[PDB]
Amino acid sequence: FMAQGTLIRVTPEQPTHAVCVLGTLTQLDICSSAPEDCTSFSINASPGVVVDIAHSTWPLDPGVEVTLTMKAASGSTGDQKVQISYYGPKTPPVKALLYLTAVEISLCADITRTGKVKPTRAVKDQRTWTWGPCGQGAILLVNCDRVLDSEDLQDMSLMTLSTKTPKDFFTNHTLVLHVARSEMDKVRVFQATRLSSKCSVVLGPKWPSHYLMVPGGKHNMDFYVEALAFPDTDFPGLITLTISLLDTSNLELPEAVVFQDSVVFRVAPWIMTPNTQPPQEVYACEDFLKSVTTLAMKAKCKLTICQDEMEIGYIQAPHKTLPVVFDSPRFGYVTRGPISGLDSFGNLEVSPPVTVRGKEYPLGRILFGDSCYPSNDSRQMHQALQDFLSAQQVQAPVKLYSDWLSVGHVDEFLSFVPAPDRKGFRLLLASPRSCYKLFQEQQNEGHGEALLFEGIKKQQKIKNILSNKTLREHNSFVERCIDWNRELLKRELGLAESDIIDIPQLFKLKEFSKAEAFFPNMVNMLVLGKHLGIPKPFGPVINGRCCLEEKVCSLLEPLGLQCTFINDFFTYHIEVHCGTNVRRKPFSFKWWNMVP
Ligand SMILES: COc1cc(C(=O)N2CC[C@@H](O)[C@@H](N)C2)cc2nc(-c3cc4cccnc4n3CC3CC3)n(C)c12
Ligand SMILES: Cc1c(C)n(-c2ccc(Br)cc2)c2ncnc(N3CCC([C@H](N)C(=O)N4CCCC4)CC3)c12
Repeated sequence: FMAQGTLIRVTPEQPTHAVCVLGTLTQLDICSSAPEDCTSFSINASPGVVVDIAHSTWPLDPGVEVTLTMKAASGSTGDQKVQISYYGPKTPPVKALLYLTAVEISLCADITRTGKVKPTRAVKDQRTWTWGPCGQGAILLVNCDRVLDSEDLQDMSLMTLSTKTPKDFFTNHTLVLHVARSEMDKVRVFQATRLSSKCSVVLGPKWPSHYLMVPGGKHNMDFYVEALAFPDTDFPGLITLTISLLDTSNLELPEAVVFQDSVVFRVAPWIMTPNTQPPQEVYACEDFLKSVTTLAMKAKCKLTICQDEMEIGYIQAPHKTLPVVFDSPRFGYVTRGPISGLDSFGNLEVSPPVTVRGKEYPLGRILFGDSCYPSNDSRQMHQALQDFLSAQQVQAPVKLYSDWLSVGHVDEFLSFVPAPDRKGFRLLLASPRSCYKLFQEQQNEGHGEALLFEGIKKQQKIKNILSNKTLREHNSFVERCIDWNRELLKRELGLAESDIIDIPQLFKLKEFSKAEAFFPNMVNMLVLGKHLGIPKPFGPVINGRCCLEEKVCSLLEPLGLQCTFINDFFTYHIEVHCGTNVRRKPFSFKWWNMVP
C-alpha cells in the first residue's frame, strides 16, 4: 500500500533539491515555471526513480499528473536526479533539474493485531483504528502496579523505527516523536537502550514531544509503550503516536515539516468473566472450608486460603493477557475513590456469550442493578460507574431492576450455570412461585407439620408458612419484581423460556418494604464448572432429606451439575457477607474482533 506525500515545484532557473520518503507518492509541478515559447516536455530520470504520466513525449497541459516514486533509499545527498526537458516547435530544449534524496522512515507497530510488528505500508489506513477481524490498529495495556528489566517490558507494547538514510542525513534533518497534548497523560513511551532504563522515558505526561537522536545510514531503534489510563467518559481509548521529519538546513528560518507518519493505539478495556468461564483459582476467607475444598478438588480447581468488595477481571493484548483486580474500598490491582448501596460489585453480573436478534456479544453482557425510574427515595448506581463500564464497550451493559431489594444487588435473584445443550448455559432466577408450589405439594401429603429453619436458633412450620396471608402478598409483590427483570433479560440477552430455570426462593420485606432472603439465598451459588456450591437452605426435612435441596437437584442435576450444599455460605455481621471470589479463564475470543 502507498499513501500520498509531497509536491515538488521544478523550475529552469535554479536546480531543486528534495527529500522523498520511500512509500509516498510525489507529484511534480511542471507548468508553474515552464517557459512560454515551449509547448511540450519530456521526462528523464535516474534508474532508481520511477516516473508515471497520466492523461515518450508529452504536452504542457496543466492537467497532466506527473508522479515519482523511489526504488530504494539513497547513499548520498542527491543520489537520484530527474531532468525535465521543455521543447517547442522551434525552441531548443530547456532543461530543469531536480536532485532527489530518498530516505526510509518506517514507524512500525503491531497494527495487524497478530503479535508481529508490521510496517505502516502493510495497511491502507494507518491513522485509524477499526474494530473486527479485518481491522487495523495496535493495542496497549494499562500499567496496573501501585533500570527496566525485560520482565517489566513484557507487558509493554513494541514500536520500532527503521530509518535508512545517507550518512550525513541528520546534519540537516531531525526526527521528532510526539503525542497529542490531550493524550499525553495517558501514555508512556520508553526508548530501548538495548533492555531499557527507568529514566529512558521519551514521551509521557508533561512531555508531549521528543527529538530522536538518529545517526545516518541504516538504523533501527525500539520503543516500549504502556498506557496509563483505562477508557472512561473523558477518554475514548485511542492514543496516536506520530513521528515527524523536520528540515533544519536553514539556520535563520524555523523548522519545516517534510513528512509525518503515525500509529494508532487502542487501550485494551477491562473485561469481566461470567460464571460459565472455567475457574482457575478460588479465594476463600468455620466448617464450610471442608465443603469448598472438596468442591475445589472435584472440579480440579485451585483453592487458596486467607468478597463483594473487589472483582477480578482481565485486560488482553495480542502479546499478553493479564488479570486485573478492581477494588472499591469502603498481579495487577486498581482502586477507586469518592457512595450508594448499589455501587457494589455485588450489583454486577455477566451473561455468558450471547447473540441477540442478530447482534453478537461474544464476551457476554454486563448486568447491573437499578431503579425502574428516578425518584426521591430511589437508589441508582453512581453515574461515573455506569459510564465507566459502558466506556469499555465490549460488554455492553444492561440496566436491570434491583432497587426493590433491601441491599439492591442483582446477584441476589440472578445467576448463570453451564449447560451442555441449547445456548450452552442456563439462567437461574429466584422464584417464590416455585417455592410455594413445592410447599403446597408437601402439605397435600400431610407434611404441613414439617419445620423450616431446622438446625438454628426461631423455627417455623410449613403449615404456618403456607397460610401466612401477609407473607403471601409480600412474595406476590416480589414475584412481580423478578418477573419484570425476566422480561428484560429475555429481551436484551435474547432468551427463550427453555433457557430459564426457577430456583425456589422465599422473600420477606424489611425496612421500607424492601426485600430480603427469607432463607439462605440459593440462587447466589458458587459455580465452579459442573460443580455447584449452593447455600444450605435448611428447609423442612421430609424423609430425612431437605425438600428444598430435593427440588434444586431435580432442576440442576439433569444439566450434569453436581450440587453440594454449603452450611455456612453466608455470615451475618451483627450485614450479610460471603468470603469467596473466583478467578476464571478469560474468553478465548479476542475482544478486538468484536464490533460493538
Ligand atoms: C440481604 O440478605 C441476604 C442476602 C443474600 C445474598 O445473596 N447476598 C449477601 C448480601 C450481598 O453481599 C449480596 N450481593 C449477596 C443472601 C441471604 N441469605 C439470607 C438468609 C436468610 C436466612 C434464614 C435463616 C437463616 N439464615 C438465613 N440467611 C443467611 C444469613 C446471613 C443471614 N439473607 C438474609 C440474605
Ligand atoms: C477503579 C474503578 C473502579 C473499581 N470502578 C468501579 C466500577 C464498578 C463498580 Br460496581 C464499582 C467500582 C470504577 N468506576 C469508575 N471509574 C473508575 N476509575 C477507573 C480507573 C481510572 C484511572 N484513571 C485509571 O485508568 N487507572 C488507575 C490505575 C491505572 C489505571 C479512573 C476511573 C473505577
